[PDB]
Amino acid sequence: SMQDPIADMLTRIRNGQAANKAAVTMPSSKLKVAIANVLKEEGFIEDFKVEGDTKPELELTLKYFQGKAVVESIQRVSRPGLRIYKRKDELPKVMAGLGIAVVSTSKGVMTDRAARQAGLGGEIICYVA
Amino acid sequence: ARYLGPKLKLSRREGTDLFLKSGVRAIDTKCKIEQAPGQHGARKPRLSDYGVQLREKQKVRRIYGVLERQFRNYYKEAARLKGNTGENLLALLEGRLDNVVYRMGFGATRAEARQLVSHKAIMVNGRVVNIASYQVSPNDVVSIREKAKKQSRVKAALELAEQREKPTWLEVDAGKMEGTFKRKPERSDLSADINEHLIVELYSK
Amino acid sequence: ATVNQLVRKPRARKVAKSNVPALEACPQKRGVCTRVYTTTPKKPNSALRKVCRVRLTNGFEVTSYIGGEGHNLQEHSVILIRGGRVKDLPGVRYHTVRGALDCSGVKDRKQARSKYGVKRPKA
Amino acid sequence: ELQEKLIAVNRVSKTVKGGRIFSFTALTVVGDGNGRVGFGYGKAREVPAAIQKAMEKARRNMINVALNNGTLQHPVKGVHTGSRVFMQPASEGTGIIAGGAMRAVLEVAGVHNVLAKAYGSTNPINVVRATIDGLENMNSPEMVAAKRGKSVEEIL
Amino acid sequence: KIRTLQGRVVSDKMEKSIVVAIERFVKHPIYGKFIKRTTKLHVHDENNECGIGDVVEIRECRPLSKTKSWTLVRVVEKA
RNA sequence: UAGCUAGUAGGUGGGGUAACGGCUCACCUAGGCGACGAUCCCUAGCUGGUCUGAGAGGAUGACCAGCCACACUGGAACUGA
RNA sequence: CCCGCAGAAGAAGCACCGGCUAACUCCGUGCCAGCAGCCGCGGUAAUACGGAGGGUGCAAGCGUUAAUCGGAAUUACUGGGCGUAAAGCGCACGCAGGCGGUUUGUUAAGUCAGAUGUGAAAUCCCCGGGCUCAACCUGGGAACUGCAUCUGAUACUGGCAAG
RNA sequence: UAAACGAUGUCGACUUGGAGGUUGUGCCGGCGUGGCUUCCGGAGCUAACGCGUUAAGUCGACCGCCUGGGGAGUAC
Ligand SMILES: [Mg+2]
Ligand SMILES: [Mg+2]
Ligand SMILES: [Mg+2]
Ligand SMILES: [Mg+2]
Ligand SMILES: [Mg+2]
Ligand SMILES: [Mg+2]
Ligand SMILES: [Mg+2]
Ligand SMILES: [Mg+2]
Ligand SMILES: [Mg+2]
Ligand SMILES: [Mg+2]
Ligand SMILES: [Mg+2]
Ligand SMILES: [Mg+2]
Ligand SMILES: [Mg+2]
Ligand SMILES: [Mg+2]
Ligand SMILES: [Mg+2]
Ligand SMILES: [Mg+2]
Ligand SMILES: [Mg+2]
Ligand SMILES: [Mg+2]
Ligand SMILES: [Mg+2]
Ligand SMILES: [Mg+2]
Ligand SMILES: [Mg+2]
Ligand SMILES: [Mg+2]
Ligand SMILES: [Mg+2]
Ligand SMILES: [Mg+2]
Ligand SMILES: [Mg+2]
Ligand SMILES: [Mg+2]
Ligand SMILES: [Mg+2]
Repeated sequence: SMQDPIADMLTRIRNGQAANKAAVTMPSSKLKVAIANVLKEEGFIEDFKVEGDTKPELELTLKYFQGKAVVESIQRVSRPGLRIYKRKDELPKVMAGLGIAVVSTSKGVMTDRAARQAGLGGEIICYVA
Repeated sequence: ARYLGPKLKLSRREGTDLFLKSGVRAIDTKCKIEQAPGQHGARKPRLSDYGVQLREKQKVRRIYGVLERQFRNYYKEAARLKGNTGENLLALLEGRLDNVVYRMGFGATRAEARQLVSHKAIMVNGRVVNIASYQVSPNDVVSIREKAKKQSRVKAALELAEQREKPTWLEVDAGKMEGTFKRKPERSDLSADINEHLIVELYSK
Repeated sequence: ATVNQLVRKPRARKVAKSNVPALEACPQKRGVCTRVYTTTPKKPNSALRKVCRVRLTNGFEVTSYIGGEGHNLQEHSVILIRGGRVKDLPGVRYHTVRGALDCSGVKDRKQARSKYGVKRPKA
Repeated sequence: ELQEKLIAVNRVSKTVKGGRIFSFTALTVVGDGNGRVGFGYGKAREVPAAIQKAMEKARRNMINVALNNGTLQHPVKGVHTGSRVFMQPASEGTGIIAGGAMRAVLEVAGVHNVLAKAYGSTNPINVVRATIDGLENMNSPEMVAAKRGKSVEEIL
Repeated sequence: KIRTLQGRVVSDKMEKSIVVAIERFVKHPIYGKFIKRTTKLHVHDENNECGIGDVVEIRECRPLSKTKSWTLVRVVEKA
C-alpha cells in the first residue's frame, strides 16, 4: 500500500523529468504544497497549482534548460521506515551548497540555508540538486 | 644520524646539483653529473610513479641533509599547520638554523654550516645555539661568535655566497658577520624545480 | 538488509583464527626436538627439506622448518621457533630460529646474516 | 600543449588453428591541464603502435571539465561497468589523493587537489571511464544558477 | 515540578502493589531508527485503586519493599 | 541454554540497622522474573582514556588518574568515627 | 651550565635489489643445495638459490616473529547484495512487531531553539609560555558530540477529538 | 519433500511503443473502455546474457535470505 506520499511526489517529479513530461499531477496535500512552494521559489520547477474541492489535485510544471531536465537528482532522505532529524549545526549541504535540502522546521518547510539563517533544525525531507 | 658518504653520488642519483659542494668549480668538472652512480648508471630504467614520488622526497631530504624520521616529523608538522602543506614543509626546512647559516653565506655548504652550528660558532639573538634543527623565527639575529670570526672558512663562504642569488627574506651584514631572519620565505623565493606535491602525496599513502 | 532486520539481528563479524596457534600469541616458543627428519615437498617442487618435530614448553607438538644450509640439530636439541609456514610443506607452520639456544648459525653465510645465526665476519 | 600519460599496457591473446596470436592494448589519457581531458584505447601487434593509436584516439575524445582553481566544484560520483569512484574538492596543498588510473586522469585534466576513492572493480579502462564520467557530471555555480534562473549570489 | 513517569498497569495481583510498563521512544545508537523500549516498575498502590489496563502517573520514593521504590500519584485515565 | 523462582513477589505486625528495605521472623495473599532473552554456560575488573580509522566504526584498558575487589586458602567476629 | 686543553682523534651498522617494490651484473650450483608474504624461483646460458662487485632503503639501529586496526564497500549505520556468480521460505493466512490516505482542532511525547546544572584532572586539539632545540613540562581556551531540568516553537512524526 | 522454477517474496505508486490471445462492457463492421495473458522492443538498468508498464526501470513499506571452494546441509 501507499505509505510515503512525499517519496511518491519526488518519484513523480524524477520520472516525469526523465520522460520529458511538461507537467506531472498527483493527489494533493498541504505538505506536498509546501514542498512544491520550496521547489518553485528555488527555481527547480516552473509553477504549481491545486485544483479540485473534495479531491484536490496538485499539478507541477516541470522545467528544462537546454534540453536537460533542471532537477538533476531528487532524493528522499527522511522516510517512514527511518526518520532523519538534524540540529541547526548539522544541517546537510547538498552538492557543496549548489543544491538544497528541504527541511521541515517548527517555522515551516524551507531550504537548509533558510533554516540555517533562522537558527533552526528539523526533519530532512529530501535532497534536490 | 648523518650521511657521511660521498656527496656527488647523491646529486648524480637525483640527476641535478644538490649544492653539496662549495661551488668553486662546476659540478660537471668533478663528476659525471648526468649519469647515475654505479656499474649500471648509464642505463635509465623507466621510473614508476612511486619511484618519481620517492625520488622527489629523497632529493629534498638530501638537499637539506635531513634523515627520514626527522623529515617525516616535518611533514606531520606541515600537515598540522594551517595552510598549504607542501609550502609549509618547505618553510619548515628553510627555517632550520644550519640552513639559515648557509643561506646567510656563513657556511660554504649546508654541511659546513651544520658543523659551524654544532661546534658552537653560531649565536641566535646573542645566545649560543648548537642544534642544527633549531627553528629560526622572524626578526631573529644570527651571528658568528667572536671567537669564530677569525675563521678562514667563514670569510671564504661569504665570498662564495656573494656569487649566488641573494635571498630576499634575509638581511646579512658581511662586515659584522651578523644576519637577520626578516620573514619566512614564500614559495616564490624557493626553487621552482622542487615539486613538493609529490612529497605530500608520498606521505599521504 | 533492512534497518529493522539489523535491529533484530546485527551485523556479525568473522572470527579470523590464527595460523600459528601453537605459539599462543607469543613471538617465539622454546621446544625440544623429538625427531630431526627430512621430507619431500608438494608438487611442483622437489628437494629434501629439513624439518624437526618439537614438543614446545606449552605441550604442543609441531613441526618446524630448519632454514639455511647445514644445521646441527640432532634430537633432544632444545630450540626456539617463530611463526611462519613453509608453503610447499604440508603441516609445517613454524621456523626454528637459527642461532638461538642449541641451533647454530649457518656456517659460511654473508648477506642476510641475523636471519640465520651468523655473527659479523670482521677479522 | 597537451600532457600525455600512459596508464596501462596489457598483452591479450586470441587462439587460432596454429596456436595463439598475442597483441597489445594501450590505455592513455591526454589533457591540457585546464579542464580538458580525454582517454584513448588502442590495440596493435606491437606496443609502440598500440600506444600511438591510443594517443591519436585520446586527442579526438577530449571533453570539457569546469574546474574551480585546480579542484572540483563539489563531490561527484562516477560509474562505468563495475567501477564506482567518488571524488571531492580539497584545499590547496592537498595533492592528488587518488589511486591509479584516477591519478593519471586527474593529473592531465589539471586537477591538483582532490580526495578520491575507487569502489568496486579497479580495472583501469573502466576506472578511467568512471572518472571521466564523474568529472563530466560536475556542475559549476554558473551552470546551476543558469538552469535555476538565479544569480550566482543567491545560489551560494 | 515533581518528576513523574506515566505508564500502563500490567498487573495488579499484589496487595497494595502494581506493575507499570513505562514506554520510551529512543533513537537506535547505530541504525538511527527510533524504536520503542519498555521499563517495568513495581509501584506501591495504597488503597488498591489501580486495575490492569489503566494508565497511571507514578513518582520515585524511598524503598518500600525489595523491588518497590515508586508510588502511585494518580490515575490519569481509567481503564 | 526456554523456562526460572517458596523469603520466592507483595501485605500486616514484631525484631533489626546509622539509615530505607524480606534485612529478619510469624502470619496472610499467590504472587515475581522471562523471546525488550529470564535461568543456565563460557569469558571478563569498570572508566577517563589508548591504538587504528577520513569518518562512522573496529580493537583495547600496560603506565598515569577515578571507582571496585582482593591480601596463603575457607570462615568469623572484636576494637573502632 | 660555562670556560680552558690535545687532536680527526674515541664513534656504522642492518635489511633489501623477479613483479607487487626503490635498487643489476659476474661467477658457483644444476628440480640439488636452497628461497618463499602472494604469484612463484631452481632440471647448464638463474637480475628469484649462494658469494662478490655495484646499487636501493633505513640508520644507532635494522630486520624477523607475535599482536591490533587499516587497506576490506570482504557484515556495507555511514556503505553491499539475492534471474544465471553465494543468496526469495514450495505457497498462504495470520498474532506480536514495523509501517500508515486526507482535513481541522488540541496535546507537546518524539523533534527543534535557548538557558541552567553536570559531563574530575590528565589526555586529544588550538593558542601561547619554559627547558640551547625537540621530546618533555606548562598557562589559558576549545572539546567532552552525553544526561537531567526549566522555558519556548509546532512544520513533520506520535497521542487524543471530530471529520 | 522436488530444477515445489519466472531458479525473480508480498503490497502500492510512477515511467515512450508495436503485434496478438482471452474475457467483459459503452456508443455508432468502426470508435472507445475494463480484467487476465503471449511475443517483440524504447529509455533506463545489467558483468554480460538479458529485463524492459506482467521490469531485472524509478521509488516507498515490511519480511526472508547471502558473505571464497571443499569438508557439509554433513556430524553432534
Ligand atoms: Mg635517532
Ligand atoms: Mg572486487
Ligand atoms: Mg532495595
Ligand atoms: Mg580474571
Ligand atoms: Mg575505512
Ligand atoms: Mg571493553
Ligand atoms: Mg563497635
Ligand atoms: Mg624497480
Ligand atoms: Mg649460472
Ligand atoms: Mg569495514
Ligand atoms: Mg557483493
Ligand atoms: Mg549453478
Ligand atoms: Mg545461485
Ligand atoms: Mg517463489
Ligand atoms: Mg499475506
Ligand atoms: Mg498519517
Ligand atoms: Mg518535547
Ligand atoms: Mg576533562
Ligand atoms: Mg621556546
Ligand atoms: Mg593545555
Ligand atoms: Mg497530528
Ligand atoms: Mg528445498
Ligand atoms: Mg511445477
Ligand atoms: Mg513452469
Ligand atoms: Mg528456490
Ligand atoms: Mg523484451
Ligand atoms: Mg541432515
